Amino acid sequence: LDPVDPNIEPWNHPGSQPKTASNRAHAKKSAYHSQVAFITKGLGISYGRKKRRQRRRPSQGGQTHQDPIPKQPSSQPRGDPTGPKE
Repeated sequence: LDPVDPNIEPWNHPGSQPKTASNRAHAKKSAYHSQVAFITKGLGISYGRKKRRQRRRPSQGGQTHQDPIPKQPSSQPRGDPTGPKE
């Protein structure tokens, strides 16, 4: 764990599943503030998060983040074609 930053940097949504949630709407948010398998296991449940564990809040690249840029897509509507976020 905590290799580069998270385990595999799974902070990238298709903009058509975790955002649309019509395809699932349950395991995505799974009642744990989301965060997926990032720098620590538990998925931000309560191991002792630090918020800056991403070290790339202002960095995306058509990544479609969730905790670092929940304010806006800032990459889907003007970068990678996620789905309906264009």
